[PDB]
Amino acid sequence: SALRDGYRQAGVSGRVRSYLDLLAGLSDFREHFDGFSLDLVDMGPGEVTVICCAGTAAISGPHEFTRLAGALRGIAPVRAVPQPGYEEGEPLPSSMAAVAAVQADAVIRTQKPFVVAGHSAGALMAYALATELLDRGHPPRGVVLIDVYPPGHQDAMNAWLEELTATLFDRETVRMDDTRLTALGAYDRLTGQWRPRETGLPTLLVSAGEPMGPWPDDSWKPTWPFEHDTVAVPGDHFTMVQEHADAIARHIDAWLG
Amino acid sequence: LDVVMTQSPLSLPVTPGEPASISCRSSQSLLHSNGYNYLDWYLQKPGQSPQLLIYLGSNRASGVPDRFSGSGSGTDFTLKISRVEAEDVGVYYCMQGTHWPRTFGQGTKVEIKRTVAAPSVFIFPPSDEQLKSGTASVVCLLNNFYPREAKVQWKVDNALQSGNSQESVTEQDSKDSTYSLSSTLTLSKADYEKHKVYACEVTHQGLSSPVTKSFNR
Amino acid sequence: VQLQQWGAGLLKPSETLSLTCAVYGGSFSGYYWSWIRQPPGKGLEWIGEINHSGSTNYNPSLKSRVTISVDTSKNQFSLKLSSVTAADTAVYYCARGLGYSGSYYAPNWGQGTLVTVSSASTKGPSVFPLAPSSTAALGCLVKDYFPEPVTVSWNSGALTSGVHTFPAVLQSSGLYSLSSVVTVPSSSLGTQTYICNVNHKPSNTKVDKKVEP
Ligand SMILES: [Cl-]
Repeated sequence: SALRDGYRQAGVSGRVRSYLDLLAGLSDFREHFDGFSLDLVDMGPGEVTVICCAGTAAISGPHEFTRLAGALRGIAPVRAVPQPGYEEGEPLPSSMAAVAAVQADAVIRTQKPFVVAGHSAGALMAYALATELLDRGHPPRGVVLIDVYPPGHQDAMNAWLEELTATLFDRETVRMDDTRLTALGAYDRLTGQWRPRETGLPTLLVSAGEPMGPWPDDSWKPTWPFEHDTVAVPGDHFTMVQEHADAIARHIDAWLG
Repeated sequence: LDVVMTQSPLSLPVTPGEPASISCRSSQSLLHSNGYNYLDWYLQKPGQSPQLLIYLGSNRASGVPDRFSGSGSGTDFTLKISRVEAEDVGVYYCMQGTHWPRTFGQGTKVEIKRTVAAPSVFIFPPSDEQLKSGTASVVCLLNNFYPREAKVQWKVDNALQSGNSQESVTEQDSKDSTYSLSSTLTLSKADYEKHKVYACEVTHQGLSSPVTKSFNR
Repeated sequence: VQLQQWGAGLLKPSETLSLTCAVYGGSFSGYYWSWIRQPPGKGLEWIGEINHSGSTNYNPSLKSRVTISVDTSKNQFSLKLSSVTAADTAVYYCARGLGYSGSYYAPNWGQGTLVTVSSASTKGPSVFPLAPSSTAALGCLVKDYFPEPVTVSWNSGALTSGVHTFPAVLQSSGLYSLSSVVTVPSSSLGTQTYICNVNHKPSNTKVDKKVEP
């Protein structure tokens, strides 16, 4: 489709930032929510559930954790929180607060301890969800942030937008339709505006071992402003959670006991 | 340790409408884990700033005509122009982006091998205003010629001069591929007024015999 | 979309070079912004680069003396180079994102400011006519200025066809000289004014000279 083709062309012409702004602008012509509701999707033995927040990339969703759920079999059951609006018909959230509310609702209405997990921008959604859960009285035992680049610490990702955008078209596992592409615009604006709050929750940073592009020093790595443990897995920003899902599972096991 | 980029050839004359290729070889690999090569090509046309032609080894910047294309990976790379045109005269640099500092090749100059054109010659006496200064500049102009090789000789009262002239040569024009040249004979006023006939003699490939322009006083 | 560059072109040794680049047309926040230099007759040396947050990458050969600053408020970034010597004489360019991906729509480099290091003070040029004799050539002789560069146009830019402005020559005196010539129809030498306009920013001087028979 036209949006998908424009996204591709945005990547090769160095104009992703302004195309993301166009997608955000379009997304303001879909309907939004701020009594809407959603449901987790079950993906096994274990005492503490690993709950996964879908990413916010155009190809994102529950399916992107299939390989880590499999690698976590025998360690923890795995449930997945979808990001509302990536499926046709779903409204978009008016804010980070609006999506954490309905997501927090669905976790509390179906749990029994748990940790919350997310990849890339998914990590930021996961930490917002855990923030909202700790505020409501049902706090997870911790958060696992997989290649998180919080706002203000994304110089590497911005300098690699062409590499990442072409890599997303290689690994297009669900096809980026219009509903997905505008949702990408709308969530990208929300997470850009959002700022994590200190919570005191135990935090595990799972960083990639390999950069997605050239860089002069180590400062390309994920970062987190509050106290946390850090572990590295083989792979780049994309492969760390797919072809190397087992390396992450083992670190999650160790961190859980 | 910094990447060293070696360009070859350092000087490349091509008849127009022929193709041409420039090679560059880095001392470390410009290939990155992710598969891309971070090698740029820039063209500095006469009198202008470098401008990007080829980025990421093989991609053409906006506005770059399709006769330009690059190729290579890892340690060697080449730039190729298929149908070289007059507008393409200038100096081509490659630059590597995989490492810091960024480093450039020495640059290779591309000259358009056009047909032979003899120079038009003009001689200019110093102005009376300049003579009030104690100095005379006598100027000999060779206009729109090819090839660049040209000998300009000053002769004052038929004494050949030496060591008191300096030349300046334009760069190859971007429309008609010629050069132009000025030679300046600098004398004190006293020495200027001590002689009568001032001549410059021009020997060029396009002149069957040397050409002399001259004036008196 | 466009870069403008300004700063002082002559400075005494041991002093501090200072240059500024202004970016017009947005897109300031997505790229690192570079400074490059090119000594006379030689190639290109990458100096360093800065992004909007002020993060900085430097060339190790210059890191001790180089400072690059950014003012996001004006979309301007600046270069300072301290304890300067004759090996710092060069043309200095500003540019976007050298060597990164994303450069299909890269802006042209700044037009480059020539910086000369010397203890000799500035001198504006003397301009003498190269009178047409008896298709005709005429010109202007721009004599004894320091430092480079002078620019020349004819009839305020309205005359470009046939114009040849030669590279300046450095003379034994330490001063520069160049000539600008143009060929015109020999029939026009009565019916057309020819004025050469010489600009020498380093001495804050502009000269217009009418050339006639
Ligand atoms: Cl275009």
